[PDB]
Amino acid sequence: MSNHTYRVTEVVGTSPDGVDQAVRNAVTRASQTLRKLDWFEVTQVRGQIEDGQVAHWQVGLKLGFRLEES
Amino acid sequence: MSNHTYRVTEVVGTSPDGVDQAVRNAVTRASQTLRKLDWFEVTQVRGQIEDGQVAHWQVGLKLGFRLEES
Amino acid sequence: MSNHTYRVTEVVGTSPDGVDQAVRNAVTRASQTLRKLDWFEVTQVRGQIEDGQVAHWQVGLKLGFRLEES
Amino acid sequence: MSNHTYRVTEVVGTSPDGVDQAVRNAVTRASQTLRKLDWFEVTQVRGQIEDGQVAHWQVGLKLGFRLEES
Amino acid sequence: MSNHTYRVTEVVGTSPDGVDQAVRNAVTRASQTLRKLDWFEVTQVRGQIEDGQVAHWQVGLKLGFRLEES
Amino acid sequence: MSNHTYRVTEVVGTSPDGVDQAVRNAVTRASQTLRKLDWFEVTQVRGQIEDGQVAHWQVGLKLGFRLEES
Amino acid sequence: MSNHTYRVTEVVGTSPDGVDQAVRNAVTRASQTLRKLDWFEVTQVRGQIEDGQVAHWQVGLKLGFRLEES
Amino acid sequence: MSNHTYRVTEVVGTSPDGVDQAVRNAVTRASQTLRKLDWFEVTQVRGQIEDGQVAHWQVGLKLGFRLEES
Amino acid sequence: MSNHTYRVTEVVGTSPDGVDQAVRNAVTRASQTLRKLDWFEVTQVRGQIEDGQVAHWQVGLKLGFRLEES
Amino acid sequence: MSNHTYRVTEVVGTSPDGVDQAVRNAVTRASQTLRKLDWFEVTQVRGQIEDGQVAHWQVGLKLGFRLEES
Amino acid sequence: MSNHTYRVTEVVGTSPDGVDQAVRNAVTRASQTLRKLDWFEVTQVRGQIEDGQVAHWQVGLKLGFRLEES
Amino acid sequence: MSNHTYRVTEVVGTSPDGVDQAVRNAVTRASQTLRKLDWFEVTQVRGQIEDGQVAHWQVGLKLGFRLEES
Ligand SMILES: CC(C)(COP(=O)(O)OP(=O)(O)OC[C@H]1O[C@@H](n2cnc3c(N)ncnc32)[C@H](O)[C@@H]1OP(=O)(O)O)[C@@H](O)C(=O)NCCC(=O)NCCS
Ligand SMILES: CC(C)(COP(=O)(O)OP(=O)(O)OC[C@H]1O[C@@H](n2cnc3c(N)ncnc32)[C@H](O)[C@@H]1OP(=O)(O)O)[C@@H](O)C(=O)NCCC(=O)NCCS
Ligand SMILES: CC(C)(COP(=O)(O)OP(=O)(O)OC[C@H]1O[C@@H](n2cnc3c(N)ncnc32)[C@H](O)[C@@H]1OP(=O)(O)O)[C@@H](O)C(=O)NCCC(=O)NCCS
Ligand SMILES: CC(C)(COP(=O)(O)OP(=O)(O)OC[C@H]1O[C@@H](n2cnc3c(N)ncnc32)[C@H](O)[C@@H]1OP(=O)(O)O)[C@@H](O)C(=O)NCCC(=O)NCCS
Ligand SMILES: CC(C)(COP(=O)(O)OP(=O)(O)OC[C@H]1O[C@@H](n2cnc3c(N)ncnc32)[C@H](O)[C@@H]1OP(=O)(O)O)[C@@H](O)C(=O)NCCC(=O)NCCS
Ligand SMILES: CC(C)(COP(=O)(O)OP(=O)(O)OC[C@H]1O[C@@H](n2cnc3c(N)ncnc32)[C@H](O)[C@@H]1OP(=O)(O)O)[C@@H](O)C(=O)NCCC(=O)NCCS
Ligand SMILES: CC(C)(COP(=O)(O)OP(=O)(O)OC[C@H]1O[C@@H](n2cnc3c(N)ncnc32)[C@H](O)[C@@H]1OP(=O)(O)O)[C@@H](O)C(=O)NCCC(=O)NCCS
Ligand SMILES: CC(C)(COP(=O)(O)OP(=O)(O)OC[C@H]1O[C@@H](n2cnc3c(N)ncnc32)[C@H](O)[C@@H]1OP(=O)(O)O)[C@@H](O)C(=O)NCCC(=O)NCCS
Ligand SMILES: CC(C)(COP(=O)(O)OP(=O)(O)OC[C@H]1O[C@@H](n2cnc3c(N)ncnc32)[C@H](O)[C@@H]1OP(=O)(O)O)[C@@H](O)C(=O)NCCC(=O)NCCS
Ligand SMILES: CC(C)(COP(=O)(O)OP(=O)(O)OC[C@H]1O[C@@H](n2cnc3c(N)ncnc32)[C@H](O)[C@@H]1OP(=O)(O)O)[C@@H](O)C(=O)NCCC(=O)NCCS
Ligand SMILES: CC(C)(COP(=O)(O)OP(=O)(O)OC[C@H]1O[C@@H](n2cnc3c(N)ncnc32)[C@H](O)[C@@H]1OP(=O)(O)O)[C@@H](O)C(=O)NCCC(=O)NCCS
Ligand SMILES: CC(C)(COP(=O)(O)OP(=O)(O)OC[C@H]1O[C@@H](n2cnc3c(N)ncnc32)[C@H](O)[C@@H]1OP(=O)(O)O)[C@@H](O)C(=O)NCCC(=O)NCCS
Ligand SMILES: Cc1cc2nc3c(=O)[nH]c(=O)nc-3n(C[C@H](O)[C@H](O)[C@H](O)COP(=O)(O)O)c2cc1C
Ligand SMILES: Cc1cc2nc3c(=O)[nH]c(=O)nc-3n(C[C@H](O)[C@H](O)[C@H](O)COP(=O)(O)O)c2cc1C
Ligand SMILES: [Cl-]
Ligand SMILES: [Cl-]
Repeated sequence: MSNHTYRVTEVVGTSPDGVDQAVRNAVTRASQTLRKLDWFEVTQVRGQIEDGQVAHWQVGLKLGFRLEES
Repeated sequence: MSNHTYRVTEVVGTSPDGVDQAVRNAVTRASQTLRKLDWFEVTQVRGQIEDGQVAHWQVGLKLGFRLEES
Repeated sequence: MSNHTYRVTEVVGTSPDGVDQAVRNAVTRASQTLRKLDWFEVTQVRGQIEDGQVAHWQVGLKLGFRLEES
Repeated sequence: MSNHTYRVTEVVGTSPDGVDQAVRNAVTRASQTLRKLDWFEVTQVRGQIEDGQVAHWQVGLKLGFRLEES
Repeated sequence: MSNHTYRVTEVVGTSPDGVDQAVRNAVTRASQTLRKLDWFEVTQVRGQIEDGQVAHWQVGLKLGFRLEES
Repeated sequence: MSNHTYRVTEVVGTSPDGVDQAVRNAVTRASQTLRKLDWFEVTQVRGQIEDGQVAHWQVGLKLGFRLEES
Repeated sequence: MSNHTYRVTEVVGTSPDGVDQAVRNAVTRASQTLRKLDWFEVTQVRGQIEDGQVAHWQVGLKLGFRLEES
Repeated sequence: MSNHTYRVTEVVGTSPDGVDQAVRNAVTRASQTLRKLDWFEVTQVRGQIEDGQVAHWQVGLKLGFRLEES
Repeated sequence: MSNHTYRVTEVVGTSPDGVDQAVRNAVTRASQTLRKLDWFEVTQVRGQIEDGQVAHWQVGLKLGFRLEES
Repeated sequence: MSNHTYRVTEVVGTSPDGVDQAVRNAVTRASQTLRKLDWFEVTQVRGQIEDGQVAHWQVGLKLGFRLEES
Repeated sequence: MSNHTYRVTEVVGTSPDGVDQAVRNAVTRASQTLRKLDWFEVTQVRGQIEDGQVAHWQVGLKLGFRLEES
Repeated sequence: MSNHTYRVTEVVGTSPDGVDQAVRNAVTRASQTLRKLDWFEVTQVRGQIEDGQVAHWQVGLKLGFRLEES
């Protein structure tokens, strides 16, 4: 949008219950400090296995947010 | 399968509730007009953020379907 | 970790209900024969369509597990 | 947006004057037959050379447009 | 070429005898409905195995063809 | 250069007139807050279409800048 | 298919006569020890040159086969 | 074309005014020593920043040219 | 780990003596300002040549660190 | 092999009869001017279509050859 | 080489002292159980950070080894 | 820099002692015939294994050097 610069910061979102909740936990955490959060893009789905089970879903994400002027 | 040509058309499927339902909404929509839908392949998971929440899951997909003869 | 070699074997996990359960079914199956399962990485989400519905979610995965000494 | 399916069709746009005009010529041509054109994504910049000059800029593009119901 | 838009549609071509014949079967099938077929690009070689033999070569392809005016 | 750490932050630059001006708008905006801006790398060209025209060029970019000591 | 895990093992198939025969030699060799061989995917075509001729076609392949229960 | 070998040499073209002129400067320079220049392909767009401005556009390119017989 | 968000910031580490020391110089520099540094991932190895020698090893890196609550 | 530098030059090999013969025509042509040709790697398979048939197979290739001392 | 099948198994090699020693530790470990080890290919360099230092270099690797007949 | 064309030639550098020395051996060899060598970029790390040891490190590299006028 009109001469807007967008910052695309990278995070890994995490949850013991799935891919989707891992993305929601990062979006939630990101919205506490960041404004004008517009789009995400999944970069990777990974995760920790413990006792032959998935202990944490780790979803990498790019968060696009609109830059406020300096 | 025996001299079958397959067409691989690209779509983005969408849902307010998750990645999986976004893929089901596109498969559903695709099956209304297309026949011999055989396989999908996820090309990207993206999505819109509004008010620091995920408003829509946008899952890119290739849909492989068997071409009927001309 | 200290001079540990890790083996990264590739599998496709499958489920009729979603991406997440497809990853859990492979992790479960892998843990029956393999020890020291540490991390997974999703390589692809694909799937079979039958009657314009998703019949199986097929999630490709790398499974990292720690190699026991020979 | 709310349960919208998007179709992502691929084209190469062309112009004797540059990359940007090549993208505008395809968007123009695409808008003559297609409705609800929303976003493009550049897939490749290529081009023909003739007499040691660039004769045509060929910009590959994905065009995302919203699917009307069937 | 001069302000020509090109459409790049994706297909999988198939044959029981090899990669090359799989590409020829798709080009043949594509030429029955499509005009101004100019170039192809191989996107993937895959295939079905049955009884420890290759039953079908499946060669993915992009077909570039020149768009006639609307 | 001699034991310099460089930070590579990601932005999307935007303009209604083209790819180049979209990169200049981000470089300009980045230089208002950042010092020792050294190189950029284009990660993607995308853009919004409105009324069958390109409304904004969106050029993704990595900005390499030299880190001042902490 | 219904909660089946698939193992995707990687091999390079080889032949002095071509790409296709190199894939057939690996599929043949793989079927001597492995059961439920379902699909292959070409990862790379490489090869040795000797005396300005191609001495061996080396085709990389992923072999997907269905895992029997443990 | 009929048993023609093509050589694909890689260059970075440069200009203080944009992406397009950077590609034209390389094509020009390449045509002074090379014959049968047929196609280019952009491999990357990068560039130097000086005083918070873009000092040079650096466009990577593959140049395809037809090989004359030895 | 349990609902932890991880930030994945990108840097280029530099050294006149090698790839490894270039990664150590960035990790060192990063640890002066950042806490809960957990993993790195090499994105690229590049470098400057001066007088036909390698003057600096430039190793790109993603640094994963655990986000403290806001 | 012991402190040998290898040069990896890129070519497109061409044939009206297939992928394999296209690779043989380039290897043949390359061996007329180049010595110590060791390995090739296929970078892409493309081709021209004329009258709904494949007129030329165009196989991209990297040719690795051992550098003689200067 | 003459109708040889090669198996390409994936491992992560580890060392507290660098990238190279991490590759040597995996090659060593692999040679204790595997015969006809021919080539490796680095797939990734990653690593653990502890107390703002690199605790382990983790180098991913493909190991190509020649398959003995079944 | 001001209307400079840069040539990006590809080589594999080799050493029995490591990745770094393999890059230094190629840079050294390249500087005997080439002038204005400016930057390298690692394209891959591979290597030969003999007797369960690494016999040669093979580091692929792009060498960017400034083109002198024709
Ligand atoms: C929020 C944000 C976009 C603001 O960007 P900005 O407009 O450049 O503003 P900043 O406040 O970062 O200003 C630049 C700062 O870096 C400093 N700086 C500038 N150039 C520098 C250099 N070469 N080396 C070191 N520091 C430098 C400035 O002095 C200033 O610091 P100061 O406030 O201590 O003086 C940016 O801080 C950011 O991208 N944050 C990431 C947030 C994130 O990813 N959160 C994840 C939540 S899940
Ligand atoms: C269904 C489909 C496979 C049929 O393919 P097909 O066998 O080639 O049949 P088509 O009906 O497209 O025939 C080609 C048409 O394009 C025209 N055509 C052929 N060459 C052309 C060219 N160079 N320029 C312009 N038009 C051309 C033909 O004249 C014909 O149009 P007409 O019916 O108006 O005469 C194809 O239409 C398709 O791929 N659709 C995409 C569906 C999709 O992705 N849906 C998403 C749902 S989620
Ligand atoms: C478990 C595992 C890591 C053990 O690795 P290892 O330490 O090398 O031990 P192995 O038992 O495989 O030993 C090597 C075997 O291959 C043989 N071998 C060695 N080199 C060989 C060659 N060039 N050609 C053929 N066979 C060879 C050895 O003789 C031995 O076989 P044997 O027991 O019949 O004598 C390995 O078997 C593995 O990676 N398995 C994959 C498991 C998997 O992916 N499961 C999926 C569950 S979802
Ligand atoms: C516009 C578009 C999205 C409409 O998609 P849709 O909702 O699926 O509707 P369509 O009419 O295309 O598809 C149904 C048609 O395909 C046919 N079809 C369905 N399944 C089929 C199969 N397996 N094999 C062959 N044909 C099939 C149907 O019979 C029907 O043909 P008909 O119209 O002759 O009855 C689709 O045509 C499209 O993607 N077009 C591409 C536009 C483009 O790229 N333009 C470029 C401008 S620069
Ligand atoms: C041939 C082709 C290029 C023609 O493209 P075109 O110039 O855009 O012409 P179309 O006939 O597709 O026109 C657009 C159609 O989609 C409709 N349409 C346009 N925008 C739409 C939207 N947002 N949602 C749904 N439908 C839409 C139009 O109403 C029109 O349908 P109609 O014929 O029922 O009126 C296109 O049909 C195509 O790409 N086909 C694929 C062919 C193929 O892959 N064949 C495989 C052979 S192996
Ligand atoms: C400028 C920049 C390089 C400075 O980096 P730096 O040397 O690490 O300095 P910072 O000021 O970021 O210091 C780290 C801060 O994060 C905090 N921090 C450190 N580790 C942390 C963790 N694990 N969790 C949460 N916060 C943490 C520190 O407490 C400090 O915050 P404070 O200022 O409230 O004390 C950095 O701010 C940056 O990369 N900014 C992005 C600029 C940008 O992209 N601008 C876009 C312009 S278009
Ligand atoms: C066939 C195959 C799928 C069977 O997988 P599986 O169900 O996991 O069963 P396996 O017997 O291989 O794995 C268990 C073995 O690994 C061992 N193992 C388990 N975890 C381990 C670890 N962390 N470290 C070392 N060894 C381990 C077990 O002790 C057992 O060894 P044993 O048989 O000596 O008791 C698997 O062997 C495989 O992937 N083979 C590759 C086949 C191939 O690539 N063929 C090429 C032909 S061209
Ligand atoms: C133009 C070109 C295709 C000619 O290719 P060719 O038909 O192989 O002809 P060449 O003249 O290169 O012949 C091979 C040369 O390398 C030598 N050579 C062959 N094998 C060799 C080896 N293994 N080690 C070292 N030298 C070798 C030959 O002896 C001969 O050199 P000579 O002329 O000193 O005897 C080639 O020079 C080229 O690709 N140049 C790049 C042009 C370029 O990128 N320009 C940039 C403009 S912006
Ligand atoms: C440390 C870090 C994770 C903290 O993230 P955080 O929890 O989001 O907290 P921050 O303080 O950075 O972000 C909020 C700031 O950005 C601002 N901000 C939020 N949304 C914004 C927007 N849309 N536009 C501009 N600024 C915005 C806030 O106003 C606040 O600025 P303030 O501190 O001046 O009030 C983050 O600063 C970071 O990623 N730093 C990079 C460190 C790095 O790369 N170091 C390299 C060492 S080698
Ligand atoms: C064969 C080859 C490896 C020889 O490499 P080499 O050892 O560097 O030897 P060269 O003869 O190229 O020596 C460098 C030449 O470039 C010149 N040169 C060096 N640096 C330069 C610069 N920065 N700008 C312009 N020219 C430069 C030298 O002056 C010399 O030219 P000259 O012989 O006119 O004096 C090289 O010519 C090559 O890679 N050719 C490609 C072959 C090919 O792809 N063939 C296709 C067959 S299908
Ligand atoms: C060594 C190796 C190449 C031998 O391959 P091979 O020639 O296929 O021989 P295998 O011994 O694996 O034979 C296949 C086994 O899997 C079984 N099998 C075959 N198809 C199967 C299927 N669909 N499901 C489950 N098991 C199957 C066979 O019954 C046989 O098991 P058995 O020994 O209990 O009878 C193979 O074991 C391998 O790739 N190992 C990995 C070694 C490795 O990565 N080591 C790391 C060192 S760092
Ligand atoms: C050094 C270099 C940049 C010079 O580039 P240049 O300015 O184009 O100069 P060249 O000398 O290559 O001139 C082009 C040559 O190819 C010939 N040529 C031009 N077009 C041609 C075509 N289509 N087919 C065949 N030959 C052609 C010219 O006739 C001339 O050869 P000649 O000297 O025998 O007359 C180029 O030789 C090069 O890139 N070399 C690679 C060096 C390298 O990789 N070294 C490795 C060191 S580790
Ligand atoms: C691998 C390959 C890629 C090509 N890519 C393009 C391209 O992107 N744009 C284009 O106009 N022509 C392309 N061509 C066609 C050539 O530009 C050229 O017109 C054709 O090879 C005939 O040239 P010749 O007469 O020199 O053989 C390509 C050809 C080959 C073999
Ligand atoms: C980077 C690299 C890649 C290679 N790839 C292959 C390959 O794909 N197939 C092959 O048979 N040999 C390959 N080789 C081995 C070479 O073909 C050759 O036999 C070896 O370098 C010895 O050659 P020399 O005696 O000319 O040094 C490769 C070597 C290197 C350094
Ligand atoms: Cl025609
Ligand atoms: Cl400055």
